[PDB]
Amino acid sequence: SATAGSMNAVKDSLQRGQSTIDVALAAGDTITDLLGKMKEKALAASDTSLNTASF
Amino acid sequence: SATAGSMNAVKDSLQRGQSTIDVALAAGDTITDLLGKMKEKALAASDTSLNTASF
Repeated sequence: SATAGSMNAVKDSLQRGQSTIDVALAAGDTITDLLGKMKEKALAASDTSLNTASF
Repeated sequence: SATAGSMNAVKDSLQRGQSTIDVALAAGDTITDLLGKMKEKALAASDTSLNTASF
């Protein structure tokens, strides 16, 4: 019975891990969007028809 | 998806190239007209019946 009761702490810990990963995935959404925009900037800046102000 | 989104920069660059060539073709209209008039001047000046003032 004491062993079954200690599984509540195991469940709390696993739920804590799922919450931590959820926050990481939200930040990762932000970061992959930023990286896509950054690739769009670098791709545009490699064109040589740009003037200096656009670059 | 990030690859599809970066095609917008490719399209911007190709449109920029079409604009650059358009300006060159407008200047080329001017220049071919000038060269035709210049050939008309040289052709008239090669006639030896011209007096010095007309030449």
